[PDB]
Amino acid sequence: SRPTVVTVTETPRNPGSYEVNVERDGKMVVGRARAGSDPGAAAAKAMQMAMEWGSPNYVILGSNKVLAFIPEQLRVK
Amino acid sequence: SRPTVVTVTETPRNPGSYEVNVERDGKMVVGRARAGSDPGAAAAKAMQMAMEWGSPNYVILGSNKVLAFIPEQLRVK
Amino acid sequence: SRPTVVTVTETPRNPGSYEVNVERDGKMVVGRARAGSDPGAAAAKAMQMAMEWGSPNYVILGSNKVLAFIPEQLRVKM
Amino acid sequence: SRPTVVTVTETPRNPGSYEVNVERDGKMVVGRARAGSDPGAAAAKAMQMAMEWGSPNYVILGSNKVLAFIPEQLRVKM
Amino acid sequence: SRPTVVTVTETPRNPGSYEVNVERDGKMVVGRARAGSDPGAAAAKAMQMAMEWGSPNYVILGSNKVLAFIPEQLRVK
Amino acid sequence: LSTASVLAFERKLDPSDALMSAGAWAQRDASQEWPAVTVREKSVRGTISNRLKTKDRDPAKLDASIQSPNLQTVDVANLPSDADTLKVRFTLRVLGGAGTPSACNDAAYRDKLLQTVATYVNEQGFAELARRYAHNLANARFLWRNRVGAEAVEVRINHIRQGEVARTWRFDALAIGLRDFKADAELDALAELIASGLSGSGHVLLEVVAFARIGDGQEVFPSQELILDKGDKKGQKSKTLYSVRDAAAIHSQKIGNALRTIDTWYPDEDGLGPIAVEPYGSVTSQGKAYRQPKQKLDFYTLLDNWVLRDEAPAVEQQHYVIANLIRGGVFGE
Amino acid sequence: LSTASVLAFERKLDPSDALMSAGAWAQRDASQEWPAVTVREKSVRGTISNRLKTKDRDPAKLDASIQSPNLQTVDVANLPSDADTLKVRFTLRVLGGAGTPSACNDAAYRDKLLQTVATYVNEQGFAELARRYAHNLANARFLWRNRVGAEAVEVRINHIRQGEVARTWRFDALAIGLRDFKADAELDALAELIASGLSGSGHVLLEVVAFARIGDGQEVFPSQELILDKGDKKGQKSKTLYSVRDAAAIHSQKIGNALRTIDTWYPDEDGLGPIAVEPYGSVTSQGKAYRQPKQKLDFYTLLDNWVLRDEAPAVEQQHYVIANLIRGGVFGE
Repeated sequence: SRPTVVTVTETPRNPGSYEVNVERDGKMVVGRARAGSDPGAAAAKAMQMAMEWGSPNYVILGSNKVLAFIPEQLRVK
Repeated sequence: SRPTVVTVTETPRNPGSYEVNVERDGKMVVGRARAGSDPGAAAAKAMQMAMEWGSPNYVILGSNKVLAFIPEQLRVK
Repeated sequence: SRPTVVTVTETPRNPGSYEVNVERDGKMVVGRARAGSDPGAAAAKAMQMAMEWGSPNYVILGSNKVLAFIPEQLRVKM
Repeated sequence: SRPTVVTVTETPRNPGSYEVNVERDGKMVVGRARAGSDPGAAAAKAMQMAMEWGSPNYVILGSNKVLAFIPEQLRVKM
Repeated sequence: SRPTVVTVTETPRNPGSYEVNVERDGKMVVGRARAGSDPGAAAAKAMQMAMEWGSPNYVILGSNKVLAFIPEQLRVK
Repeated sequence: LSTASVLAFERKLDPSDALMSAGAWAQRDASQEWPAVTVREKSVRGTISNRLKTKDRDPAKLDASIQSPNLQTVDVANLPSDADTLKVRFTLRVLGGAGTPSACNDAAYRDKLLQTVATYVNEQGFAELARRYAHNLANARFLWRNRVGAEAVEVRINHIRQGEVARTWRFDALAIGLRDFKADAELDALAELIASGLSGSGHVLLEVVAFARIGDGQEVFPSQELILDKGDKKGQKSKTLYSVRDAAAIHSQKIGNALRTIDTWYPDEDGLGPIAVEPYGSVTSQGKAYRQPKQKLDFYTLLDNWVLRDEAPAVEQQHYVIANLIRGGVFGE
Repeated sequence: LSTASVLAFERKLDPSDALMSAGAWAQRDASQEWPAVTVREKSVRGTISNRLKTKDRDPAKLDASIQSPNLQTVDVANLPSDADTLKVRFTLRVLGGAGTPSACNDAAYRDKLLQTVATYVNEQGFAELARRYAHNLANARFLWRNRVGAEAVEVRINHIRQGEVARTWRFDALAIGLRDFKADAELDALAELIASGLSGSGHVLLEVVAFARIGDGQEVFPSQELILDKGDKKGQKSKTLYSVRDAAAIHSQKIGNALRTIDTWYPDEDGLGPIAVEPYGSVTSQGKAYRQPKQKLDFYTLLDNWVLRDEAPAVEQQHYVIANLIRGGVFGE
């Protein structure tokens, strides 16, 4: 509702690679942009999209291998 | 978000080349600056952008080829 | 955050020239000092800053054209 | 860091003058000794500081104008 | 280090006087021997120390004021 | 009829980064192998000489930061102790085709604007603007602080056609001042050669060299650099000079800004001198802004009234509008 | 009306680095080809004579014991064994236009400041300041530690036009003391020549040569270098001297400090001598600071009062403020 939503999923068509979706104002601002082949690159792409498309506020969701690289403080704003 | 966040991403329009973003207290002070064309120079640029602008604490994110040049005790502070 | 960190980075405003930064114990001892106009002068300045500053341990970061002059991981870390 | 490391760096306070630093084994034995006023004297001072102060291994680092006078990848490493 | 090395360095404790070092096959044969008080005598002593102490593959190093008294073909064997 | 929402003009008078070298006077005719000027770096020891902040800090305890020095690092440039002439060399192109936009959005507005520019270029050829650009080239205005203490500035301008030079001009940059615009036969020749390429009749590529005589071992002033990813912690350098591969140089936009200072028509001038031709013509280095949109002498109001409303202004404001179209930029909506 | 947030002034009296040569007395009149002095290294073996600030029986001793020697490396510059005179040469350039600032965020504050400086120059010229600068040039204050045990000092000043020298002054620097500011005949002509360039009515470039007789074989003292990259390892060099192209030299800011010390009007007893003109009037090597901001005696208080509130101070404080903006600096709030 209020913040942007960044979702980092793992593409099931090949295991080990990831994709990011950015949703703002109830509509999809960015869809299926690729985010690397390891969880670190997925965390970097997620935080970059959160910074740029973040506006005032944002929430980062996604896989548990990806969110192990981001501290729990830096997942909401 | 209290600490500084330095994210190194790879440009998907030209593979092999990297870019760096710095967060710095909820408003980005560096946007899509040119890091190196290899993981070593991306690691050097990330550590430079963490040395400045990271006065209390910082967090460095990035790929596994990039973060293989920094020891595990120097990425988070 | 115990060893001294030495970083060598290329200036994007003119390609080919490098600058070195040195941090020891959370305090930036050297900020954006001129290293040179080739990777060899950058490697020499980085090894000099690792010899003088950072007596117990050090880590040297830099590009892959610059770290090709230092022996591979034997003298880069301590 | 086993081999003796010899570095030759150019002073930016006046261009065209060099300095040499030697480190044998965890300790600095020569710090900022005047190399010369041209690349030839800096290369000669580097080879002199590598002849002595040397175990069966050493390493010489310098810019791409000083490392031209040293024979190509033959006398630079040991 | 197979070619014999002959270096001519100016002593910084008094400017204008030179000293020559000669190394052959891993161990040094001449250490800090006196040359003249001018680049001509220093270049002549470098040539003389190049004739002896290595018949094949001598290298002669020195300043540009010293390596200007010998021809360009007589500096590297 | 309404103005477009996308309008993108391209710039004429394309300059280049000018490189600095050092040598001696009375050898300028063989000054093609003069060595460069290198950007040195030095550490200094000085005093605290800024305004102290005594709002809520220590009022009498830590205010003994005076009686203790501060040690800084700076870039600096200098001539050698045997050289007393600075040499600055750049190139320049004149392109032509200044009325057409490079990327438009509307159809009838573009066809009206082309006729509005065409009736001006028919009734008045590019004579005044080329004259003032030749004046700004003739006096060495592109040496900014290197022109202050000089005793002899000398400018050479070549018209390079197919590699080798076809026509040279030589000027003494201290006789041609910076205030008034007076005549000369060489200045008329250069003005017509500029106007040829400004109309579009030919191909104009010039090479401009300038020699300044300042003295032995004095200080020269290259461009200081703006760094936007520097970080604000401590221990930085705070003065970084601009150099192009071990040779101190000047930015190209600064030389274009020096060449653009032809605007002698604005509201409150009483002979103070020209400013650069900008929309809402303003000097941020002085804080003043001439040509505010409150008074109707703004660029956008003049252009809208000229094209849409068929209100032909005075001839000097026509010179100002056409000079802004030659300058280039992004206009629309 | 307030003071601007960005305000900056350029530097007048721009010197160069001084170069040092060695020779014999009574050949001063033909000293165009004397060889330079060179910095040479040397290693000394001395004793440990310093305060043992650790414990008497320290477990981790941060120093060494007294029964052992310590070996060090230092730089040193000497005269040759046949030469007994030292020659020091530099150049000076007087620019003019000391009122206008380079950058100014405000518009009203700039022209108010220009009116204030203009009524100062129209009231009295640049005569007192140029007399003080000519005194600091006449007695060789700039030689520093090389002036102390000297037997005789001589100063030659040349006024250089387009070609050759057009005017020559010769002073005996030991009759003109470092304390008093007396009057002469040639010194008034030199002061008028400096004042004409300070006002703006000419181009003034001087060449200054100084000869000092300190005995043959003795030690000379060039400027010592401050290095901010060297750090924290046992085995370093303790003393590095400044040199340009294998020749000992003195920094340019040290000669600027030696020519700038004209301030004899500070709050305390100024009978002991003059100090340098700077904001907050501080001599750091002595560890003191005159002109503290407790009273209204520092630079910024006088300047803000004079410009914003029209309160003209005494004439000596006006001389101090005008010399402080001849010096230059960043004065912004």
